[PDB]
Amino acid sequence: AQNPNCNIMIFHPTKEEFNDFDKYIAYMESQGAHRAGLAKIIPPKEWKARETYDNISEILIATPLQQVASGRAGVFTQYHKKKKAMTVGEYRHLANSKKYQTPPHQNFEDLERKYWKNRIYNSPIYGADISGSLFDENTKQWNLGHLGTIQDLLEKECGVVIEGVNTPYLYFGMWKTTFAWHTEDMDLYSINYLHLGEPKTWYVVPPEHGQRLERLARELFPGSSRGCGAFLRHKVALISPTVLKENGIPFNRITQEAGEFMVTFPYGYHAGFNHGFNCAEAINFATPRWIDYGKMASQCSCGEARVTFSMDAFVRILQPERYDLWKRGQD
Ligand SMILES: O=C(O)CNC(=O)C(=O)O
Ligand SMILES: [Mg+2]
Ligand code: NI
Ligand SMILES: [Zn+2]
Repeated sequence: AQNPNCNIMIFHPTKEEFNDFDKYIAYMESQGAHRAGLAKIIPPKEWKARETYDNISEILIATPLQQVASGRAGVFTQYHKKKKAMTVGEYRHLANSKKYQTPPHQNFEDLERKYWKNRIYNSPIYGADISGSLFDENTKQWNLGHLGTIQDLLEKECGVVIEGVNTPYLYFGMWKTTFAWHTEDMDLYSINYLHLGEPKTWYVVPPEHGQRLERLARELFPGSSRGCGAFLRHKVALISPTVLKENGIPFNRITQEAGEFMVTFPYGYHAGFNHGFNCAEAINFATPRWIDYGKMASQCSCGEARVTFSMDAFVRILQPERYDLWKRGQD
């Protein structure tokens, strides 16, 4: 079995190997990359997502989210308070202000220490889930706006034609902005490209050990667990690496820098934070190997998780028994 310790693998495709997205994902899995839950892909040196970022300040963040924490430093939840719209130019200025800017630090490890020590005492503002793309239309390789759609993959594998579309989303982050422990909707893959700015640190649990993380989460967030049998779908709970180590949960960590892709694999729980002002783009995708994960994916039916139009069909076709109850949650 390849990669039996479930380490995060890093890949350096040639420009030739960068032509066929599906084939390269299948290559990575042949080397065991999926066992980690997360892989890094460094694009060939000849490749670029677009010519410059010089003209992005007029993008609108219509609903910036202030991420308010509750709990203790290593075990907390966050809630998203909606703020007034601002442009990316305004947001970048805010990120760079004395109140919100990255503190002086020695290196990534020192910054990670400061994050876990101090995150809960601040409320950084996150521009999340903004439909759109920063890939130039002329970028032909690994253009997250030109991937084959999950609906087409389901059709190719299973023969069923369904409604729905699949488009990318932009994330504008600042110091301490945080992504809570989650898997993707319907335990899909995700791909994330860090277009610009400061790094993003990731933590990941191997898919084969995901239930260990869930069990811990039920112990650490006991009221949330009683309210919903899939409450990590709410995307609000954080557990530090120290806490994960104290409870024996297998995980890995890696820092993504500007110009790098990360791929999350089905049922790979991940969480992380941004080091300073940055802009990422991400999208879900599927492969044939995903189908069985989609069939087994947990679902939130308490009504909190409230997700896209396109997830309807996935639940309807892959999880017909659940469909009824899940849709009660979504209405
Ligand atoms: O970058 C972020 O804030 C969150 N991204 C992801 O969870 C992802 O790409 O799957
Ligand atoms: Mg602009
Ligand atoms: Ni994700
Ligand atoms: Zn729920």
